[PDB]
Amino acid sequence: KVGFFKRNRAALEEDDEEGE
Repeated sequence: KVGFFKRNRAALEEDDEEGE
């Protein structure tokens, strides 16, 4: 559960898809 939260910080939440 709540894995996405970690999969994000995996690269420093580099997935700033929404942070764009």
